[PDB]
Amino acid sequence: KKISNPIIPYVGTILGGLVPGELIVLHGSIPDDADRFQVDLQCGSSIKPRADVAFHFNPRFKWSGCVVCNTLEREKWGWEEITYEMPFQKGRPFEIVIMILKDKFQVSVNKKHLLLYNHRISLERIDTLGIYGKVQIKSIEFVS
Ligand SMILES: CC(=O)N[C@H]1[C@H]([C@H](O)[C@H](O)CO)O[C@@](O[C@H]2[C@@H](O)[C@@H](CO)O[C@@H](O[C@H]3[C@H](O)[C@@H](O)[C@@H](O)O[C@@H]3CO)[C@@H]2O)(C(=O)O)C[C@@H]1O
Repeated sequence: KKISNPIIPYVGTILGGLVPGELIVLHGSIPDDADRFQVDLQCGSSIKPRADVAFHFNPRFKWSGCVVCNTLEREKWGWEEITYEMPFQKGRPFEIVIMILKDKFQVSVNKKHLLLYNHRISLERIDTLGIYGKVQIKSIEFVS
């Protein structure tokens, strides 16, 4: 389903899960005082024990800024993949597009390539989208 101005923190089921070729399109904005936010593609929404996170996409505004990606499995974070770019800007709107491929997620921000991330958890296990932190979201759309 298309989601408009969701409640942040957002935790919602992804109807039909994800398949290769599909896009997750997020329109949102960053508050003036943001420190970080994250978009998590999860297996369920359990809090204790904490739901596995197949893909954690985590922009951090400190210093020059970076984006940390990782996977949480059995309540433990794996090895981080850090992209030392920061396309997000405080006080500004953004578009994130996550392209789902057989081997990787490919992420663009504001129609510019940002990063690739190899799957660590099988794609079919993802059933939940989580968005947390200092971020506002105008819309979430899943494109077939
Ligand atoms: C209640 C709360 O604050 N939850 C946040 C958690 C916890 O603080 C954390 O799990 C410890 O209890 O962390 C979230 O942020 C983590 C996540 O971005 C992962 C991704 O790899 O990195 C963690 O920080 C790393 C850091 O990047 C490393 O350099 C190293 O120093 O270790 C730390 C800790 O592992 C983040 O804490 C989370 O989702 O787990 C955000 C939560 O709001």
